[PDB]
Amino acid sequence: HMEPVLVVHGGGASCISCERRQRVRQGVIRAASLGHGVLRAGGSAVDAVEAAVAALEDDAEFNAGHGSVLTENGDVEMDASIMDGRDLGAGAVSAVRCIANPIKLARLVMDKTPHCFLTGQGAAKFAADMGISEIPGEQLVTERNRKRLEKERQEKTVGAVALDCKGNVAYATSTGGIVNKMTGRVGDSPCIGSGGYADNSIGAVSTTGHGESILKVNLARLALFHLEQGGKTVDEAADLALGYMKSRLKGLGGLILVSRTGEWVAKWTSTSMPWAAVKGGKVHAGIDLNDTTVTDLC
Amino acid sequence: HMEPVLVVHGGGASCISCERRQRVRQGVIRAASLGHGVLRAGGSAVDAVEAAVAALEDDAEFNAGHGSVLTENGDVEMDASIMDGRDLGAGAVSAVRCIANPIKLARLVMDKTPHCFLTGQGAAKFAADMGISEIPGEQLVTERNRKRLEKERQEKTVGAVALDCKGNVAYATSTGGIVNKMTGRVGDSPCIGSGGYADNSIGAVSTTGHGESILKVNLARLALFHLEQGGKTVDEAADLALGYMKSRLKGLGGLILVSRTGEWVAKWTSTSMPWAAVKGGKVHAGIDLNDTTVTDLC
Ligand SMILES: N[C@@H](CC(=O)O)C(=O)O
Ligand SMILES: N[C@@H](CC(=O)O)C(=O)O
Ligand code: NA
Ligand code: NA
Repeated sequence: HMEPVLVVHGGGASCISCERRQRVRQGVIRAASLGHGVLRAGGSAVDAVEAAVAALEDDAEFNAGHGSVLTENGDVEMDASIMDGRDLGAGAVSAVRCIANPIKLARLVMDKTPHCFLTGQGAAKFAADMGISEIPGEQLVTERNRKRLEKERQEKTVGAVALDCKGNVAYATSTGGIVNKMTGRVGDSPCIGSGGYADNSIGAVSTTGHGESILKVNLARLALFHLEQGGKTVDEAADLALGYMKSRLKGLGGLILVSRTGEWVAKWTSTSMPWAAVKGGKVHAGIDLNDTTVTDLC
Repeated sequence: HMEPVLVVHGGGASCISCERRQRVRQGVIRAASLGHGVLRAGGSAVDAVEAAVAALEDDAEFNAGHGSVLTENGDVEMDASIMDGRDLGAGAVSAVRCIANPIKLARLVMDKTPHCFLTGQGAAKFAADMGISEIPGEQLVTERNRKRLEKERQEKTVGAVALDCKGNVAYATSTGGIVNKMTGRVGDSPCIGSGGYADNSIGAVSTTGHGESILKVNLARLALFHLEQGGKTVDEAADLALGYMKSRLKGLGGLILVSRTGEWVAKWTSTSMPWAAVKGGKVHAGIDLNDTTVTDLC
């Protein structure tokens, strides 16, 4: 009968703008609030992370769902994955077009098919089978992302992790990818062990950053490798994982980690990663390393 | 200069016939000699796994390339992945249709793009960009696989590791999937850490078996985790990884492992798994526990 925890992240970045910045803070707080409210109410770890990531999908400030970056086609292709710590259940979708909430489709892949990963037109056909509508792809496009893709041609992720009241853990990750990706490019976010991992015997991670690197070191399984070795903190394990990515590959990013026991951290190696957690009636939140707030829950 | 090594596997099942069993053994032996002849000539670990995996794709007796199993729609959809132990270079393709050699596409993903993983139509557009030609899909279909699909719709993989002369390690895995899979179903094969892993600091692995289980435990990455911990032979590291997958998930499968020092093992918890290894002047081969033969290299 354990003390619930939920942690969310809003994606490793560089400098965040002005008006944009209070609102990003506001977003993670509201998604992690919601996911925690799911847990207080007695719902599962899996329920909480889906809810949190689904709100950060619908939120246009974040690169997942609505708000997703564009491919070299000026097109939205999204990846996402969810896992259950109890029995290792998993669900994931890659290169999905015209679906407002991939994390939901992914959880449907988990509960309703004997598989863990569907891609492209097959995940589209499945969305229909599940009774999910496609939306016009223009709906997911914000004008800021057209200018990002214009620039990236001219010149030169959200997640949550939860411990529920019965002690189960789970993670969820959802992305638009990296701006100007080739068509049908798949990052780490739909990939079990890279975009996140969940196992009740250790804990749960959700990662963000340069996807190819995350893939190559199995970043999420790696934080947990370090944590399952006996005498390390979640905070240490996070940094060793992320250290190995930076130093081995020049790969920056971040993750969020919650342990079997309720411990949690949000670490990043890139310039910033908006995050928030909820535990024991307080809500924590930050973007840079030096704006951490605490505040009594609502 | 290290003594080069090369192992291949032909995937594990419930049973194999007797007319096509001598022919299965011949197949893994030939792909192994082919790949190992590349290493003897000064080709890279990566050259040799592409070459052996590509031969096995072309050998119609194996569920990869020509001879790939059928999805629910009686169609062929293929996955493959390849990895460079030296810099963690990786390349992958999922849900690939009408291409003769999915492993060679995956390698062109590694060397020719800034990405690691392409899927579906994106993989296809990348193939046309590379000069590769679609084939009609009927010619990857065997009659054996038309009848499996029906046997399953009524009632109810290949890979390689190398250590080259300069001591680089690598793997390649290619499959047609599992019979009667959902369109767009992605298995462990194109997934780094699950279908295989290669890291010069440890060794390289290629897996086969229950795809969903393989991904949930990150089976290749795990084999290698035990091995990097110390106190373990390659034999033990693979018993534990596979023993865990089976104890935690009832998932059965196999792997081929080669450590950075030249020691290799082939290991399965399925009834059988075809494999061959070449090292020095001798060729090892087998399917079941009591049928390992060691013969002078030709
Ligand atoms: N991991 C994401 C990008 C990010 O984390 O911001 C991807 O490569 O698909
Ligand atoms: N691992 C393969 C199946 C096998 O190896 O037999 C897949 O599920 O895609
Ligand atoms: Na969003
Ligand atoms: Na074949």
